[PDB]
Amino acid sequence: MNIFEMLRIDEGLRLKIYKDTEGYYTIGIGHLLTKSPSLNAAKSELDKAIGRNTNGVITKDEAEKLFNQDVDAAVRGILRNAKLKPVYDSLDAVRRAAAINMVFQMGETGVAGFTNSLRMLQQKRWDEAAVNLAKSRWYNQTPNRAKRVITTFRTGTWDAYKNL
Repeated sequence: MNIFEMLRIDEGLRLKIYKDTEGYYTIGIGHLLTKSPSLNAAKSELDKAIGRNTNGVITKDEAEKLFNQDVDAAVRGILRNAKLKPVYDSLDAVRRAAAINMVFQMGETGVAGFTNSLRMLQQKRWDEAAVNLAKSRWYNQTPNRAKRVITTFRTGTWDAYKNL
């Protein structure tokens, strides 16, 4: 298991434009295109992302290319953020993966829940951190996905992803 396999489990893979859990146009492995309700606007973003005039449809290779870019962007975002970087630096590699997930193209709710856990996480108060995140808005919206990520923070193991 690793961050790529982890997010592949949590986001799935779809090669045609679809709507994410918040109703936003998305493609591939959870690549958010736009928050606009316009499918045309979504298609425009897709073409710009891929570098060709698509039919709202991409290849698996293209989906994986975007995915790698998005994983990079998440790590970049963490390292450039004054609040996230020290917590990330303080974590082991398994828990780092959980952080990458929480900031992987999530709503505001994902950022807020993880941001509230930052303190307890840096202190390595794992059960307390887990509870804090469990009571977030993120968890309310996606108990299943959030539970897996929280279990990863709580245990520093891949146990929540091993049956998957």
